[PDB]
Amino acid sequence: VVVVVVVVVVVVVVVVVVVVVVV
Amino acid sequence: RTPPTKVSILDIAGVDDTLQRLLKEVWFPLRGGEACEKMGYRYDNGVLLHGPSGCGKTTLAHAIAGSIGVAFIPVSAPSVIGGTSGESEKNIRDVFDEAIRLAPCLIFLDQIDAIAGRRESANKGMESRIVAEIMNGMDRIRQNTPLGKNVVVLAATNRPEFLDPAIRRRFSVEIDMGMPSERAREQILRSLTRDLSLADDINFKELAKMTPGYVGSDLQYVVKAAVSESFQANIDSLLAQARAKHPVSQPQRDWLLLEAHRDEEVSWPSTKITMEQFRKAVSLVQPASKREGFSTIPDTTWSHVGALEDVRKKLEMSIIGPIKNPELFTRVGIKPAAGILLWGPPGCGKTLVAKAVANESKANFISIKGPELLNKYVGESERAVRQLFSRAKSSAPCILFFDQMDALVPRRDDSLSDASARVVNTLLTELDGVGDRSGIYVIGATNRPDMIDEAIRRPGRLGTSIYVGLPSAEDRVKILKTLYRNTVTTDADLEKVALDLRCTGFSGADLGNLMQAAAQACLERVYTQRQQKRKEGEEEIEPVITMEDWEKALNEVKPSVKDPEKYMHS
Ligand SMILES: Nc1ncnc2c1ncn2[C@@H]1O[C@H](COP(=O)(O)OP(=O)(O)OP(=O)(O)O)[C@@H](O)[C@H]1O
Ligand SMILES: Nc1ncnc2c1ncn2[C@@H]1O[C@H](COP(=O)(O)OP(=O)(O)OP(=O)(O)O)[C@@H](O)[C@H]1O
Ligand SMILES: [Mg+2]
Ligand SMILES: [Mg+2]
Repeated sequence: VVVVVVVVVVVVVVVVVVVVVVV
Repeated sequence: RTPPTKVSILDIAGVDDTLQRLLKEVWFPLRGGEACEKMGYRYDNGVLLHGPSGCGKTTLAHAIAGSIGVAFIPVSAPSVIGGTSGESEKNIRDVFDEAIRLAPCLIFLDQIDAIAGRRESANKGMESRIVAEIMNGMDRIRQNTPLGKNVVVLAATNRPEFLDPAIRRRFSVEIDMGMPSERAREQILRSLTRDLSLADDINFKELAKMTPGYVGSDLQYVVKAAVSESFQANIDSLLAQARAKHPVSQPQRDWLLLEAHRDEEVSWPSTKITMEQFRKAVSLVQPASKREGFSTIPDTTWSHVGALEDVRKKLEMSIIGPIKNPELFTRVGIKPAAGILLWGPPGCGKTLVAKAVANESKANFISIKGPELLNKYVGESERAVRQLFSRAKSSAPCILFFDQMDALVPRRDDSLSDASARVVNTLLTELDGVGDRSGIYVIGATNRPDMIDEAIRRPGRLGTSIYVGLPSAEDRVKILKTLYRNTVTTDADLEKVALDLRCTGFSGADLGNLMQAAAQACLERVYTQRQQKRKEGEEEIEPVITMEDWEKALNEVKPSVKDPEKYMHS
């Protein structure tokens, strides 16, 4: 039995946003 | 494993400083082995080639790999990946072990960024152990070789920032093969066409001038496209033999007739490539840098622009002039960069005259639709502006047109939003900062020039403000004739319509509306008369704008700019 290298899923990240103000 | 002699040093052109360096940093370590052994010096060198994709990095490596004649080991990053746990790292180890065993040798790690990416970001185990294996492999070369037989490692990548800093430092020489200059593009065309039959009238000086944003790979397509023009006429003669052989539009028949004669071939006569084909090939080929982000050239020409002689002279002296013949403007001391701010009341031709300049200058064109670059994320709006000027600089000369620019560069005050104040400051550095943008011509169009930041409206960013105001009585005659003749009454009636006192205060947009209201009056006249003949006895009269139709439009269309002084000042 030989263990092969297997690729997997990726992590999730965070994203900053900018919000306008009518005042 | 000897390097095939299929790519020649003549196949690479336009790079001479690079070939001058490689003569002492690649040729000398590998071919001048005895000279290094006299001093007892291990001259094991590592050269990294980086630049835009298509700048002949792979061909340069293969060109100099056949010009030396030493053992060459072409390595592609995906080829050293295996399915077993330790096979992937063993393959890289065997590459450098074989190179040392075959010293002097030349290793070419093409697309090294595929396997040598940052291990401080790509937190895996195979990927990190591949990077560590290359460092160990590149250090065994410096020590395990018999002194006098050096090994040079060549690496080519168009993303040198993805390399691990611990691996990028192991390449002593980095060569930046940028986009070819005007002199370099002439040499590349000669080296691409040296085996073709040219019509002896090819002016490569003109070809280099008409390819502002091309790289070595892009110029190959122009030669490739020009070749197909010469053989276009040899396929029509082939279709004639097929069309007349037999008794669904025309293109579909061609694909079917040629399918029938699939087992039969007709020899193509040899033909030369004329200068017209080359000039036609350049238009058909879009540069790799121009694939995305560039607007289509407007169809507006100077025949569409009436009056505005003062504006036309300024735009020809400021933009069209330096673009077409930069040599003349360089002698007098004019920088190859202009900033024009077109402003005035709406409908008077600001966008129209800036679309003719983009078309008459025959340069690359990027159009921005107001606040088109703004993004909701923190850094993506300033990044779009920086990328906007990166494309324009890479494809100079280029015309950047900001339509309704007051929404992109509002005057910086305390009450201004922080997100919209960063875009203004980003544009301040791109237009005139540490990195000069020579070859980028900026045109701005707005109705509110006073709402534009005062730092933008300075020489070097938008030096000149051209006021495009309401036409005069004499100008309205030229505009109305221009609008009419570009859309099809004679000219004597157009003069009477345009000089009428009812057209007082009409702008350029109102004259275009006046012609539309005259055409609508024509259709009503056509409609009523068509029914009367049709019902009374197969009925179609010619729709033509008569002088009676112009009378209805004059009593129907009113000016739109109610207070020009509100836009005439400031
Ligand atoms: N200076 C040049 N002289 C002649 N031909 C060139 C030159 N630069 C590029 N070419 C042509 O363009 C192509 C170069 O392909 P190549 O694989 O070298 O791309 P590249 O410049 O290395 O970009 P990448 O590194 O992204 O692959 C070839 O067809 C080559 O003939
Ligand atoms: N000098 C002119 N010659 C020919 N047509 C003109 C002229 N001025 C205006 N027009 C007509 O009016 C239209 C107005 O186009 P344009 O986008 O330039 O308006 P504008 O003057 O920039 O006003 P806005 O501030 O609303 O953009 C033109 O497309 C053309 O149909
Ligand atoms: Mg390449
Ligand atoms: Mg307009």
